Amino acid sequence: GFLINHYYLEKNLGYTFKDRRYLLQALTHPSYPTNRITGSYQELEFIGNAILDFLISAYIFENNTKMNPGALTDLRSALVNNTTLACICVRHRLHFFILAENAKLSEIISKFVNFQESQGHRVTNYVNVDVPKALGDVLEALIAAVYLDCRDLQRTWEVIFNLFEPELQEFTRKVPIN
Amino acid sequence: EDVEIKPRGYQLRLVDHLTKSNGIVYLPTGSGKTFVAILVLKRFSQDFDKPIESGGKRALFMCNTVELARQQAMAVRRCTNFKVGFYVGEQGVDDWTRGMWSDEIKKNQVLVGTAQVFLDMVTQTYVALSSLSVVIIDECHHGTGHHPFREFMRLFTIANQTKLPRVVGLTGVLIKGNEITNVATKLKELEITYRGNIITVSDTKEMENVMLYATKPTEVMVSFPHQEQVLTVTRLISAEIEKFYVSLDLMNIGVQPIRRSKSLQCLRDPSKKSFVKQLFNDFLYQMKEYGIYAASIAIISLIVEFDIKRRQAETLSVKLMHRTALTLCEKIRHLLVQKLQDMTYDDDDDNVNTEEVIMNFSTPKVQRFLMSLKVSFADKDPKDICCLVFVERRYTCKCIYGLLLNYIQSTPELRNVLTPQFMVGRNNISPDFESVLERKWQKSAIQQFRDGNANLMICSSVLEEGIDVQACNHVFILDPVKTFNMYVQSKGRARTTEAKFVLFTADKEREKTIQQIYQYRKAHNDIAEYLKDRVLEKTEPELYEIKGHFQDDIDPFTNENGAVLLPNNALAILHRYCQTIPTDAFGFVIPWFHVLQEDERDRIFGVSAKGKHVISINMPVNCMLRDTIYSDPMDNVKTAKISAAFKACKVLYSLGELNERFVPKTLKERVASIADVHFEHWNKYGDS
Amino acid sequence: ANYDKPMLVTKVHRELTPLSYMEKNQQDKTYYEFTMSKYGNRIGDVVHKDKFMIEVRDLTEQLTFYVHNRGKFNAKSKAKMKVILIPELCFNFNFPGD
Amino acid sequence: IDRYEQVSKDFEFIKI
Amino acid sequence: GISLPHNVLALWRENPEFAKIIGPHNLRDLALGDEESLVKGNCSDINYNRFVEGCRANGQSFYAGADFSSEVNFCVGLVTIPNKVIADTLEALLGVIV
RNA sequence: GAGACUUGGGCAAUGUGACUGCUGAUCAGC
RNA sequence: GCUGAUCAGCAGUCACAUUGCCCAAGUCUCUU
Repeated sequence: GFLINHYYLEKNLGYTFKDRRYLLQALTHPSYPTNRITGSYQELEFIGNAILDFLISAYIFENNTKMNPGALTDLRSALVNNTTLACICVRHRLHFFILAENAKLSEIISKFVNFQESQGHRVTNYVNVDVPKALGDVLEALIAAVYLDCRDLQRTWEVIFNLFEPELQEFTRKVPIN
Repeated sequence: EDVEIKPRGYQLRLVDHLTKSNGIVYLPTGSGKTFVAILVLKRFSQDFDKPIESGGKRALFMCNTVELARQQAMAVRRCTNFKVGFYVGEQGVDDWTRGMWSDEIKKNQVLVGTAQVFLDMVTQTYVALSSLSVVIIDECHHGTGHHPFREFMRLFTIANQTKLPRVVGLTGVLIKGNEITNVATKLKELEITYRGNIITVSDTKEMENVMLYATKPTEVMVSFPHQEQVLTVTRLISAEIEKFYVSLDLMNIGVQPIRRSKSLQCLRDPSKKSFVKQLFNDFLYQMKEYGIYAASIAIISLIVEFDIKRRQAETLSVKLMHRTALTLCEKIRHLLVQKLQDMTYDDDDDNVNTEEVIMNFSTPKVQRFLMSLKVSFADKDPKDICCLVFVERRYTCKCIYGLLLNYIQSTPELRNVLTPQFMVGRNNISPDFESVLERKWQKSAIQQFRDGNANLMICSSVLEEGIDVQACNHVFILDPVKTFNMYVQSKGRARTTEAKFVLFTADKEREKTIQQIYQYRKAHNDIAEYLKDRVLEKTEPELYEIKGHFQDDIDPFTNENGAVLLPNNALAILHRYCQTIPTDAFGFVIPWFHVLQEDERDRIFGVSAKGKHVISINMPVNCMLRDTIYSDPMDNVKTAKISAAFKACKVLYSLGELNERFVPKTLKERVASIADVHFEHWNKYGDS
Repeated sequence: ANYDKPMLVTKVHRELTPLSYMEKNQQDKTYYEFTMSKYGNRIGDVVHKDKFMIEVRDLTEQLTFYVHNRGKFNAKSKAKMKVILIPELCFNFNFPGD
Repeated sequence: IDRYEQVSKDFEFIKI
Repeated sequence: GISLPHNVLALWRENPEFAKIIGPHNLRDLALGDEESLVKGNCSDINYNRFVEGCRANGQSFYAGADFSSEVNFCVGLVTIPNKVIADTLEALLGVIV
């Protein structure tokens, strides 16, 4: 009942769930009142942040052996940035399924997605518009829910790589330095 | 021939009676009522210096409002050799640890602050009632129902009975509302709420000595003709406001929090729409009551308020809402200004034209008020007059202040004598008519009145109580008097010799208000004679009636540590905890209170809750509580709400979210509970 | 009137009388009907309608005369407002004006 | 109506 | 020919410690009637006691430590003059003599 | 911004105290 | 037919004790 357009979300994310309560917990913002069977996504995004960070670091450590550690850590910090996660979440149309009931949050989300459509979902220079942290948080929680459903870090890495491939390929050519 | 004031005979008698048996002193407002408090404080100062761990004691001066607490702290500081602390919510007292309170009492001998601060301080075991030598409660008539004064007094029924402090109650009026019939019952109830009987002066020498600071102002009535007919521009404005309300009901701002009535029976509009509706209805009231010119000032006040709201608004739709409201206000202002200007054919002299339009464009109430003002202060010295004007509504203060500014800069005789000023209660209205983003004027209205810069005070029930103001020659009660305490206490503002107390009453309402004032005078006479004639040897209520006074409500909860969870603080503790769980700006949601229907109540509680109210509470998603706490079957909705909050707080304490002092656990405590498990190796290196 | 300030009468116009046309800008308006239309609800009526009338001039409200009152007074316009009053409608002190 | 009815100036402070 | 009441003047001038607490608000309490002002010459006993207690209570109210001299000096004849004014008037006397 | 407290006015719905309109029953008098 | 007494039903009015909504004023605390 709560999950509308379930197939669209699963296809865009690239994973087909076996237990859907993980997905529900992943999409549930704390301001949503009508979900009384699962908690908010904070618990999931806590785990997902660390999982995604480790997998990104492992990939860049294994493949990007040419760049010195000062550049390796810059690439790592850019790939796990909240703005990058927000841009990826918008680009894959995961913001449609966020369960929230705040007005200001929705206004910021709509303004940000409108600005991103101007750039064609390309990561601009670290973006004059407020970026909602909830988008990055729900993406991290989605990764965590994908892991917990399958209990396989290899499948989780497949999902993460499919999501991040443009940004992984681009940021391995130039290192965002500020 | 001396500067220092000596205590009088009646003050010494009051102190002698108080030091042996606690009680309430009922004296007219003035320097007599505070000097006796200072003397009582000085009497119980034997154990001030010795620290608490060595058997020391402290004193407590507990006030009703924050500004009164500041004034009393300053008075005790400047009149005694002790050192006093000021403890109110503005200090951020909520996040004070145990040590920051221990050293705080260690420094200051006398503690002055609002009732809630000390209630929270005692209920969290930061001090014990055995640690205080004396407690002083000023304006003790406020202690009824669930006011924090009565809640604090409730803590006396639980603690050790042989270590109780002295309670001293200061008041200038004993009754609060209109329950003026059967004075004896109310007085006995008040004497049971505290732990003593009322004392007041009764010797003729004592009364004459009291009258050297109290004064009985002469009180007069100024009748004016009331009329009902209204102008056509008023009809146009009302039609415009009706059309705007119809449009506003479909404004379609973002999703808003659900607002319901006090007892949750009926739904309500979102507060953002309620604010607009409230302002416009208030404007219509001012237009109906005081005339077209008063509406002209009121519409500027509304322009300012909606501009401030529009700038402070965060959503685009709310900004559009305020833009539409501002546009309607501007149309109304243009209509009123056109109506005012369509008279100027009378003459060219603008200075008298302003007075002419003001007197022609105002109801007889405003005209009679202005004429009484003019004949009262025709050509006097601005230093020779000091007057107050009491009006009911908040925006009436600003409206009358603007009208008086324009009128004063219109009359040759009042131009250099009257300096109007205004102040209102909490949720202060903007004191400007220009909506500028910032102004360099800083001095407050009450400070200006005190310093002599202003002599015409337009206040709304704010200066009736608490705030120290100098003696006032005239006190104009422009609006009808409503309550016994307001009459008695505003009558006490005209404390100067031969002071004038003026009442403005409509012709159709003269008999009603005369009968009401006669009733108030009779009630005062009954209070005086009941205090005089009653003789009692025990002079303190006994234990059985004291226990019977507090036993109606839900019994409190105490743990092994001594902390008390008062059922009337349950809602506050619940919402305060819910304000700490979110970890985002947009993650804040309060508990959802839901009243159970008949079928659901019968399904859950069975027939044991037939004819009684029950309240179910749903906590937010982040909290550990997800069990829908159910209140006990109570008589009415308010008690059921209190019961549900009480049960939720008890469950939170059992789950460890309340840190054995019934306040939400902070992060430092959470990591301190783990330091010895995960960071044990730190101790060999002298770090924690 | 709302102007309760005292003032000095300069001369009495024996040839003048109520119901006379206002000399400037109000020839269609007489002293009597203008008085009734302006404060008639306050005075009710005027007695001795055929008797004389008075012309008054105002006094300054100042009390310090050491400094020059320099300004563009437009003295002709200042003297333009000539005031003609009904005697019984104005309270009379016995105190000399000079 | 178009005008609020004017009041007289002969009001006094009746004692209550 | 007009002055403050005689007894309050005696108290004011003949008590230097007590002369620094009388203010305009304490002067408002001296609302003398016709008889006191015209024949008797000074305030009555009740008025005097009320006034003096009001002045004494200034030591504990928010008026404690205030300087009322700037608004009550003219009652007792005192005035404050800058040192520069004294110097220039000495030199001006020299100048007129020269 | 939320939550809570005391007080007053207006209105409506329950009880209870008194009276009135009207009708019936029982009873006295005519 | 006429009046009183008792009693029941209903409607209207008056007061009080509850309850509920709307509005007004004042107060406190939490939090940015």
